[PDB]
Amino acid sequence: HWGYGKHNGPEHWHKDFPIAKGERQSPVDIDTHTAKYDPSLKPLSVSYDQATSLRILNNGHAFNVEFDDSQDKAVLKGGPLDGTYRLIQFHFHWGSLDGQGSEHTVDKKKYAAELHLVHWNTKYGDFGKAVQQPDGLAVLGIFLKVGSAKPGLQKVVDVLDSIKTKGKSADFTNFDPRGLLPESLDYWTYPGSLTTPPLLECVTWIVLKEPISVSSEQVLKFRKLNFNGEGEPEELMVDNWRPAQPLKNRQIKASFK
Ligand SMILES: O=C(O)Cc1cccc([N+](=O)[O-])c1
Ligand SMILES: [Zn+2]
Repeated sequence: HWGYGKHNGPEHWHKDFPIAKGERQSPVDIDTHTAKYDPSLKPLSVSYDQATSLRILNNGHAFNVEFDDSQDKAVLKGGPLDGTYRLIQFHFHWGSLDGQGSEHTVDKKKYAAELHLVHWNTKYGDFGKAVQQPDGLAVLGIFLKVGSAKPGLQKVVDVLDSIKTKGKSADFTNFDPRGLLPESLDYWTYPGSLTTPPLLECVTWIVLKEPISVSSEQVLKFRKLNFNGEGEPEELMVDNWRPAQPLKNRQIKASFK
């Protein structure tokens, strides 16, 4: 099955998921000089005051911080979006070294990591129905750079020892994702896809301009996770990022001058 190795990594995904070579794949390089300011874009509305995290999961590709999405409790709206999108999970992508890890790039710059907050359009009722629609998901992407620690991330880091290997989960209640957000909500937006199989072309991407800072110690604990299951040969969970894909016939719009 798919992964991030030599034999099963991004460059192979198209064999099982031909949409890998589609017209609206993600991530992309954001060319800041050609992304045009769009005055018609709205401020993004991130309403996470009632978010109810439940659990953290090692799915063998990343770890997912999961939310109760059975009511409108943590929603993303505004920005480029029409309607209301409910938070279901967040996860990250990261590198073996601080010089790579992000999926999106900014003028070809790779950040150490990228956080993806995944939301589904309530007009489709559930996640599985939403991913079948071109406006089904809104993913908020946030770059991580290594410097100062992110206090709000530390709860996540400290639980990772308990989900070292694929298929492990742990209770993870009361975690507030507001602690993961940067000061500014300036963003770029474009139409794209999931960045893992099945690579469905269902996402409005909203990539924040301002990275968060995490410490070397924090990212080092991401890199102690394992792709393998308990008791199998250890292969560190690192470089679980898809590289930039062709922009094709897309425009990247900026919310800011
Ligand atoms: O389980 C999976 O890899 C598919 C999936 C599910 C939810 C979000 C995703 N994304 O690319 O942001 C991908
Ligand atoms: Zn992701």
